[PDB]
Amino acid sequence: TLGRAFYAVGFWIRETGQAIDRLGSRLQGNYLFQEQLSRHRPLMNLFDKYPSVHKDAFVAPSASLLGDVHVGPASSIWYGCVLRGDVNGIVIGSGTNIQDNSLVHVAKSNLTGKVLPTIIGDNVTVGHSAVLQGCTVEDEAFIGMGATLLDGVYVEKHAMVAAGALVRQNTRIPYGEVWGGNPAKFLRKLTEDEMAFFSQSALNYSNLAQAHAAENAKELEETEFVKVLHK
Amino acid sequence: SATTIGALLGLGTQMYSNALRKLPYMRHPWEHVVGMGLGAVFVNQLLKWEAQVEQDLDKMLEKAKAANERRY
Amino acid sequence: ERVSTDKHRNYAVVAGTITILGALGWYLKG
Amino acid sequence: MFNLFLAVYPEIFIINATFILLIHGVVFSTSKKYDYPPLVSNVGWLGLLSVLITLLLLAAGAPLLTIAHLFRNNLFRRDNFTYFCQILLLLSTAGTISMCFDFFEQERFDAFEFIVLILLSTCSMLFMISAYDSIAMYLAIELQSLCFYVMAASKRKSEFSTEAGLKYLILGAFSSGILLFGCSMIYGSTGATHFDQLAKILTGYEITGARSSGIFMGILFIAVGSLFKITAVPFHMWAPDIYEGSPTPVTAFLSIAPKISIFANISRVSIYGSYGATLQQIFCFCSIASMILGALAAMAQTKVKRLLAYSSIGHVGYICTGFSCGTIEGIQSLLIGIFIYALMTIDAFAIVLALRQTRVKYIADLGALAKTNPILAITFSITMFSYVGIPPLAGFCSKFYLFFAALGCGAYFLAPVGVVTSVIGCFYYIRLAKRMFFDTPRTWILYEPMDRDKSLLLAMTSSFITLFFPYPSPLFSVTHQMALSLYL
Amino acid sequence: GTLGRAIYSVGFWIRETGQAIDRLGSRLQGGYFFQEQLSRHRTLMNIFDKAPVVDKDVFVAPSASVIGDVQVGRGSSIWYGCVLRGDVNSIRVGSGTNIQDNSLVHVAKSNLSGKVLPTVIGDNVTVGHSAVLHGCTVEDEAFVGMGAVLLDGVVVEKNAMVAAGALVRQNTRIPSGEVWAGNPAKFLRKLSNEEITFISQSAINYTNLAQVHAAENSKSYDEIEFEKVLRKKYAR
Ligand SMILES: [Zn+2]
Repeated sequence: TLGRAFYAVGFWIRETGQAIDRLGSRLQGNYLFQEQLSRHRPLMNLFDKYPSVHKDAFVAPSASLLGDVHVGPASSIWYGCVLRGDVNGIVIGSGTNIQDNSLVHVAKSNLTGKVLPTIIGDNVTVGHSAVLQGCTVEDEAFIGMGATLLDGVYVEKHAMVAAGALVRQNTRIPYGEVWGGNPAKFLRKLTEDEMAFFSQSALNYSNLAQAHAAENAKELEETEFVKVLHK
Repeated sequence: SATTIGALLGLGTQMYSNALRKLPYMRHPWEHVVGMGLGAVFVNQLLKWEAQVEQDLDKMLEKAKAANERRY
Repeated sequence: ERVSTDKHRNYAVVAGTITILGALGWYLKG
Repeated sequence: MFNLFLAVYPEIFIINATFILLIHGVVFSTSKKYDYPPLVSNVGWLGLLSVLITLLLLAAGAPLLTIAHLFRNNLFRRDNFTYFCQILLLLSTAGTISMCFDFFEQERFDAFEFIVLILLSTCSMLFMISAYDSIAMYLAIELQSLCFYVMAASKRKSEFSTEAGLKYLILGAFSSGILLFGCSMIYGSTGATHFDQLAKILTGYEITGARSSGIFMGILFIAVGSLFKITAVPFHMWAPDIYEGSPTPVTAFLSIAPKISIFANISRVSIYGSYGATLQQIFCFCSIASMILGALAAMAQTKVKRLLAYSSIGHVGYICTGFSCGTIEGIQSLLIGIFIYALMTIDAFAIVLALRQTRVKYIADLGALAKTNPILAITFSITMFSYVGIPPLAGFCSKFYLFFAALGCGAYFLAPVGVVTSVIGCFYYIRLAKRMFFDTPRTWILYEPMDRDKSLLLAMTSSFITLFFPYPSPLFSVTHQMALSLYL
Repeated sequence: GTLGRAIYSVGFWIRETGQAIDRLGSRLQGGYFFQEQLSRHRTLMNIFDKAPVVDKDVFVAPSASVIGDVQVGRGSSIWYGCVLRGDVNSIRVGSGTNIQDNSLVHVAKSNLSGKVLPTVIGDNVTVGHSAVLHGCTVEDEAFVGMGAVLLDGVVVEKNAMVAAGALVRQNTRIPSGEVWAGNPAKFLRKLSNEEITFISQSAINYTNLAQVHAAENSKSYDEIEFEKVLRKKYAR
């Protein structure tokens, strides 16, 4: 824990730094160091559990991924996600969509080592308003919006879970299955064109994410800043 | 060793005063050094003053010896 | 735009730095 | 100034600071230029600064504070005893002001006059300690008691304020009336009122004579009077009532500051103008009465203030038991007990003041302080167990040396009653503390928590209480110096 | 004065010392701490060319991303954490509506195989917290709220409501005046007339509340500090 000791003394030192800086500002007669503004670092660590997003993987600036969360290329984290990796890590592969209004959560500390990880293996769509708490979703997966995947669930290999539906603990959805309702019960089978459509939607959102990020890197529009400082 | 006991005392008292009000232990990590300094100087001066007052008390007792010597 | 424009605070700051310098000198004369 | 007034520099400075603060407060409290600022906080911080300056002057100047030997002996004499007593008093006043800063703003009552009296009564008590004449003593006591009369009835829109203040006023004025008649009779039968003259006229030769029946009435009345001002457990009327009614800073200052002063004055008189058994017997009774009353009343109370009142009565009792005999070891342990009690009570009032608003008047509101604020609960348990008794703390060590001295001084009777009231107190308190993880009916999660200065003062004293026994040499030494130079 | 100039220089010096101490602390740390950045978040943005067209009298909480071609009319509000993402197809919301905080609107299938799907929200529509709207046409004065979700070419109509868990799916023509619920959606009541007046009054007073929140949330630093000091001194 020598690392944690270094971290703690780093906090002490930097805190003294902030305090002496503020003394300097009060001396200089400038109280600008009170302009309350939300920190909201889109990527955040706890001690050494920093996230790791691959380059060329769009993460919306309004997202919130903190804790041990790792995500690979061609991925998209669309506005309004909560990717938590505090206790057990989150791993997310290539070519994946975690749409706006979604959290990939990890159960708050249960007594034993019952805190399962969460794996989201590439070519997976996870639509809007999706809560995935401790699950194993695999390649060619569709999680259609309004979705709840409680701890202990395994969906795999071109499998779809419809909409507005929750899957209880310890449930498995293998190839060619759709489940729905409260609780999630099996409805029917899939179609090969629907599976190719899964893949095409994955690719289309990869391109959408490229566009959105290239637009989000557009130099911050100083004009509005000087406007808001004017009045 | 006196100054070390004083410094540890000051640091402990400062952590205490930071723990009573529920804010974390090392809230102002630049007060703790002032606490250590004050504790050190306090304990050192306390030892000095105890030595001095023992000397004065022994002188007073020696003078009280004469007040009872004439008594016999 | 290279000065502090609050008279009372500046008097107080003069007093504070005078205080610290005086304490340092006093200690130096321990 | 003129090299004589070098003997009263602390009093001159504290009076001048009181005046300048009074004028400042009144003008800038009624000046329309600013909004209409109520200057309680600013006047208070300037008052704390002035008190610390007084402490500095007095402490660093004592060996020349004794400079006006006879010209001042007309009224007062300053020795090592008065030196250390005055230091402890100024420390206590600084402590209580710092503790009571946050109460002013919270309770929201605006009268800077509250902090121009604390200083004025402080100067009064500084006169009372170094007081070497019956009438100078009485005048200092009256100045102090008038300051407290003003201080009691602060908030008028409240209910208990006026009744508590009126009770305290009538009680104090009656006590002082009795004391006056006592000094009057001593004057009439003796023909002197300066402690040297009283000593020289009625030492050793207390043998009964024709008109010797007068002196005794005077000293008896003086005993009753000074007793009323030590809460005098046969005469303890309304003491818990006024403790409950008056606000917390006022009752704290009333508990800590006047008691040490009047104890020093009682010691200065009982060394000089006593009888073979008069004063010792009029105190030997009140001591056992006090211990018994503290026990059998604090055992059953349902208001966290009256419990403090009866525990204060009990500890004043233990101190008075220490008073019983008149040997050097005894008075040494006496002064040690006084000091430990001062610390413990500023501590307890710090706590009960940091637990004030949401708990206007309750004792059941120990709503899981073990759970909602554990360090504070541990501190309260430490302070209380010290107040009563337990393996090494400050209060236990003080009581133990008290009973050591009592046994070794020739009184085999105060110990049984003292130890049994101690053990009933210990059973009760250690039942209360272990009642803090059974269950919790009420819960009062508090906006209160101890801004900075109450916390610092608490932390300091609480670290002192437990850590006293690892090195209690200097206290014994300075107490020995003091008691030895009280008369010899 | 010259004293002011001197202490200004001294303050600048010690401020530089503070910055140096802070860098030293981060370097004693390192690798782990993601030091803070500016906001870098857009309350309004375009995609290819479609800029958003937002009424002047609207409320838009600065934690609501409107992207694409969103046409938002008068007397409406886009509350906190909202996401109006119409980057692919058109979004037009009526005048006098309200998207109560933390909701989402998206569209998918722009001009594929001839059939297209726009998305329109009528006037005085009050969509609530966590409402997901995925390519729908909600006619004016319709109530949807508290976690509902509409999946596809659904069309709600003329005072209908879906309440608290309604997962409505795959081109449902909601009847003109009903209530629906269920997962999936079925109707269970008849939507009394005083309740119709309830939804109207809801739209109205919620526009009022939105105007209050706008007047508050659109302040500058000096004005905010003034408001705060005034509030403290008054509560004193
Ligand atoms: Zn979508």
